[PDB]
Amino acid sequence: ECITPEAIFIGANKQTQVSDIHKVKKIVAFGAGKTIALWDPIEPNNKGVYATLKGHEAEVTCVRFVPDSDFMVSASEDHHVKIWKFTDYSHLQCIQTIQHYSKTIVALSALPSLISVGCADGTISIWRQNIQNDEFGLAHEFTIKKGFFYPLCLSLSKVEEKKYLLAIGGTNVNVFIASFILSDSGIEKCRVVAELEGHEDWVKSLAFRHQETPGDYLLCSGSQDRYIRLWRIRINDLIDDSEEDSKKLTLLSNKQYKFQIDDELRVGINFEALIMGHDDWISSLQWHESRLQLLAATADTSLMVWEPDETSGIWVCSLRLGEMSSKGASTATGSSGGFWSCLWFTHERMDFFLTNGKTGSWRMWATKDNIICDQRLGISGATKDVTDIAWSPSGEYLLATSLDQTTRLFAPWIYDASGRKREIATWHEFSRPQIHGYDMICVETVTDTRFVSGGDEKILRSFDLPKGVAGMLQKFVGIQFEEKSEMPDSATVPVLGLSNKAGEDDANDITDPLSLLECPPMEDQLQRHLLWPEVEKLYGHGFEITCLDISPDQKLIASACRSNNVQNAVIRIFSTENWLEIKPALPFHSLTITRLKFSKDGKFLLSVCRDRKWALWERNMEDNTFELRFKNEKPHTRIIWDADWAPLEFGNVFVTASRDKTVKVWRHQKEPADDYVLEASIKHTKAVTAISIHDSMIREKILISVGLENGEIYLYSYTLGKFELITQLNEDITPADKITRLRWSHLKRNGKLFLGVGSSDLSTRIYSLAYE
Amino acid sequence: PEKERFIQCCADITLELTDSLTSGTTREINLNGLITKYSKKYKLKQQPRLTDIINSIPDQYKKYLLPKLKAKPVRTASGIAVVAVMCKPHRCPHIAYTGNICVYCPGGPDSDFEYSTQSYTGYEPTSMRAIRARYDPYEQARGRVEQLKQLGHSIDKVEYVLMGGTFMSLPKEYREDFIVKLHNALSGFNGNDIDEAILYSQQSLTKCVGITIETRPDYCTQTHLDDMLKYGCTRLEIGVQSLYEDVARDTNRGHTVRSVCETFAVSKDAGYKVVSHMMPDLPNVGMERDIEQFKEYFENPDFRTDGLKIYPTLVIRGTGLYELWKTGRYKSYSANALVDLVARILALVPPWTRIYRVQRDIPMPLVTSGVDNGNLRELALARMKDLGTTCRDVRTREVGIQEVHHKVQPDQVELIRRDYYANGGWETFLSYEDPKKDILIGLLRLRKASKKYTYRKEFTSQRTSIVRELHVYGHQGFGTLLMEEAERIAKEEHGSEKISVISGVGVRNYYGKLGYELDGPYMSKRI
Ligand SMILES: C[C@H]1O[C@@H](n2cnc3c(N)ncnc32)[C@H](O)[C@@H]1O
Ligand code: SF4
Repeated sequence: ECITPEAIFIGANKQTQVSDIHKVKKIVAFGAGKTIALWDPIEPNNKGVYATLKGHEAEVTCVRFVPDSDFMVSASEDHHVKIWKFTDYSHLQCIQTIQHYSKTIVALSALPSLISVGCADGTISIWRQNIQNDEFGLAHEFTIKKGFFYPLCLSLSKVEEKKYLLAIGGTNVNVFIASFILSDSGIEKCRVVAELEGHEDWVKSLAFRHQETPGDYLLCSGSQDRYIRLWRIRINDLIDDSEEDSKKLTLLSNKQYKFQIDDELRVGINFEALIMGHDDWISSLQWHESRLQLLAATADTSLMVWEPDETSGIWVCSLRLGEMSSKGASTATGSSGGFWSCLWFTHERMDFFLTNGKTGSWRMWATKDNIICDQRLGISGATKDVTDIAWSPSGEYLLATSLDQTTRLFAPWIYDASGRKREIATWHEFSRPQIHGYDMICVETVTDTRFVSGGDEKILRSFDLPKGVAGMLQKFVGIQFEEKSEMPDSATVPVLGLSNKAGEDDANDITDPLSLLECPPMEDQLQRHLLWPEVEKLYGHGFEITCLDISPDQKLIASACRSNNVQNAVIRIFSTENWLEIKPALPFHSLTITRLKFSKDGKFLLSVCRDRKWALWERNMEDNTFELRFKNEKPHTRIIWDADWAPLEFGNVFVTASRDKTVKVWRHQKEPADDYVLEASIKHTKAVTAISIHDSMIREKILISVGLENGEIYLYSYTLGKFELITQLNEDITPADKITRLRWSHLKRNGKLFLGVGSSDLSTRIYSLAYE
Repeated sequence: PEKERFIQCCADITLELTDSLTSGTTREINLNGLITKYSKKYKLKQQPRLTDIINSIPDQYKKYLLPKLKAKPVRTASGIAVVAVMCKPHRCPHIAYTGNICVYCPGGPDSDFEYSTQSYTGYEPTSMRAIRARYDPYEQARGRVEQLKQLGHSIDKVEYVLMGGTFMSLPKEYREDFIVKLHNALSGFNGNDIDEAILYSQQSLTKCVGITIETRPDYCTQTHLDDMLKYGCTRLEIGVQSLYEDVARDTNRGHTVRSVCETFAVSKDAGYKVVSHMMPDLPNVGMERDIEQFKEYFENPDFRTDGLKIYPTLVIRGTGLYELWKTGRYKSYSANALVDLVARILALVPPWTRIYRVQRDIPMPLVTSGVDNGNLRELALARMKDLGTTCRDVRTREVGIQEVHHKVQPDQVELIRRDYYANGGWETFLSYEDPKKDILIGLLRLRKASKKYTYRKEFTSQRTSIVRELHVYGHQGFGTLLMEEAERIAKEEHGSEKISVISGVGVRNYYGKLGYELDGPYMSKRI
């Protein structure tokens, strides 16, 4: 097919084990809202996420790659545990679904043909895969205290050939230890054999270490009390007791738990070490492949690496990262509010650390041996629904927003710092214009440098393009801005008020290739000091602004606010020259104006709302005032969502999309009178939400891209009267949730069409279509 | 250097103090002097604090040596750390169906402030904490609890307050998210489902001993009360501001007093505890009617709420009161007059009603006209002493403030029991108190679920007495005594087969050892 997903930008979730890495073929898969997401962090051309395995219905909590197998388990808040198998070398397809537990699944750890599921009702369910077919059968379920211990983290190990341990942490300061054997059709001899004690608070995460020395290994358990405890598991003939007939005076905290697995594997698990001083909780901890180094990812925006002291046999801080000022979802002051789950994998001589940034963006750290560590590129994406996708004036870059209080400027990576164009264009997050304090809704481009946005408030703010991002884009994407270096400097996040100041006086150059960035910007830079200054806010609306559009003349901006009556369902128009408003209103609607469009010719304004009626207003050339020209009464039965303007070449013709599961194309006519009667109509199976039409004509037919409410995107070719289905996008190349915005890129690079998709599945997609 | 010697000075101070305290020996010169004798070798402005040295103790020694500096019961022993958070700014519900907003609420979403929630001015410490957290509950809660931890408190019972406008007028998904986020920032669980969040927070360390949700009388219907009891709410705060219907009418209040009284009855019969707001110096009131309404408030057996909040009317720029104060239509009281009025009002507060607060802490440089100082209760108590009468408020008779302000210790504890009728129900008020010195050591409210107003499926099935509130401040087997006497009362005095206590989700385990089983959102026990 000629349609390929060029870029995907999804934000990671916030759970404690959202992510896990396939080791034998390093591939990081992490949950993101309703879906999972794949990622290669070591691609030669630096691509981020490329496929979102849909199928769940709620937030994906835990994802675990079944070691030494082509399986990965995922757990959803909708009480579903799914098993996924590699079909492609770099893709997976759901094979098995487990619906049970009547509750959320919290902890989920897997071993070859042996997975463990912790249900928040308080149950631990061990599942063993059937020998004959790739399918898991419920092996054994058991509970602890039945009303007091609910699980929080799980991890199990293969102590012997057919014997298995299970360490459960939960709402208890005692780590429970169960052991069992595998009978090739089920498990038996299973019960809680030990309760390791020494913690004082909840046990957040725990993880066994690889048995590189048979008979003994190490198990770490990190608590909420900022402590880590290392326990020494010693199998028989290596238990190494203390001769008790001569009194050695052992302490009670050094009690050794001995138990029989079946009757004969005497295990003598003993506490080994106390790791001190994490300054906050231990959100995620994980061993190393070979070396005896322990990675602790904490909730104090910090991540560090311990190792045994070569001198005293104790543990010290080998490495520490995250000291660059930030606070996860905030950045003004750090201290409790940073790092979620962590992955730790080594390429040739490169210890990559990968970490959730409490903002939907991954963070990389590549270090050579143990000391020199530098940030490599990661990925990003919103954590909440994405609403508006505003293309730059000529498709140069993409402005995105979200219900999460942020807007982000993306662009593809083309020209290296050296100057020569790269091989394949990779899209990266290049600016974060608004770390706002309102539910961002509607953003639209004014020009190459100016852009106007409105979140959840009665006002809407215009921003200029700052020097930093503009120069850096000209370095990387090679954008030509007439060299007009009168643009204001890079801004900051205001420590007072909310209007984005210039940031000239405070920032705590970079555009130059000799600066610290040879690649798209880094997360610290991006969220702290790569903002955009604000020009002006435009009062006038009463309620929260809902829909916004800009006229091609770059003079008048049309805006509406959410309402429930006629006196608030009016539309305002603002003059860009003085940032003030128009004197009258254009009141016909009674409900909230959903989509509002300015025609290719700046004389016709299209409005549509929940009244299921559309309207078209003329414009006075002389006075820049509008008046009613056309209106409709029952163009649809249910609500209408979005209306779009066809290119002027195809004529004065527009289109509406409505929850009748239908779409109607209206072209102007003059036979009995002047109006745009319904020239065409299509009906789908699911409610249609967004529709986008390419500005450019192709072979006497316009390209209309329609988006459904379950995510399935259709591409259509429309001649006069008849609509030709170009294609529909398969389940692999569509978001899993309602589509909120579709916008055809005005640019056409290397003979391809770019389509910007923004869905309610916390994801913005860029699609490439081949049409020469 | 400038500051390094300060860090190493704190370090040696910590190590030496730990070494001294291991065998049980105190310091000599209040370490700051010893700190300086070493760190101010050049006297380069190095000024330590008690918090500074506390943030130096190692974990194993910190958790065991920290409370050996503080001894006030409610401060670190009772440990009900009032941790206030705020919701996103929004417009209060009545504005839609009346035409304009309350005529005295400063700030909001469409005032001169673009950032502060309704009825807030964006200058209180809570507002700066909310904005520096961007109104996100997770950051708010984590930051506040961490600041409390840093300042050396050994907090273990966080009590949440949800200030700001009417929290109950938000889309249900948003409120569910807010409450789950609060409980998650407390316990550490990272889920999203309210049921699981509650179940996890119940076992949690740093118990959520309750949560207060200030609201409006209209938005406290049966379904709303069910919602807030799902959340974990334990005390309600209701705006009243006046018993005279004309004042409520002229203030664009939007809810009749009869509605307030009905809401009081149904909420107190839902097991809650209500604290009401009572504004003096409202327009068209005058001192005579001010005293009249405050004297009726405790005399009408219909309101008689357990808490109170006296908020003298402060006019601030931008409100609906500035366009009425500027014209001179309304003139405020006098400083001496208002102090006297507060004195006389406080003289009438019955022993059970607790005065949670007095005049708002809105900054002086912003108030156009109203209360001058910020220490109104100080002058009120001085004038009370001058007049001879004395205060019976719970907060003015509880042990904790006495041990640090009055410096008086309790030695004549005795059992006292009030028995009044409020909101159509029979409410007992048990306490262990000091009759000679009027010092309240422990208290416990109790209510006979009235047939007229109760609605919970847990209560209408069989006769029930609700332990609406149990509080012990300053051996120490009091909760046990009060609970046993309440059991005796509910078995004989009330004739109730099942007695159930409403409880913050954090403390639900404490009643477990008392033999209570969890029924719905209450900790119940049959008899
Ligand atoms: C938060 C509590 O304070 C009341 N309130 C409203 N406006 C003011 C003001 N200007 N000063 C003091 N209290 C006020 C609210 O009405 C509620 O009763
Ligand atoms: S009077 Fe009540 S409803 Fe009106 S703004 Fe104040 S708190 Fe909100």
